[PDB]
Amino acid sequence: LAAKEAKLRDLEDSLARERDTSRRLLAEKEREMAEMRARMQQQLDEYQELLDIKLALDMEIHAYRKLLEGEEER
Repeated sequence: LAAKEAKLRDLEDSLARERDTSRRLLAEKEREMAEMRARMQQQLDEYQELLDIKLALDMEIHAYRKLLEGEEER
């Protein structure tokens, strides 16, 4: 115990210097991950918007083409 009491205290030192910095890093990843899951929904709406817009321009294109089926026929 002449140097065996300054070996159990430096073993509880890096079990608090590691365990904590792991949790501060885990929380960084998990903060960034929720920010990632966030950008994933902004996009799955921004797209779903543009899609239901594209379905309207395809409906107009058929009506402009049906208007053409008569106004361009012999």
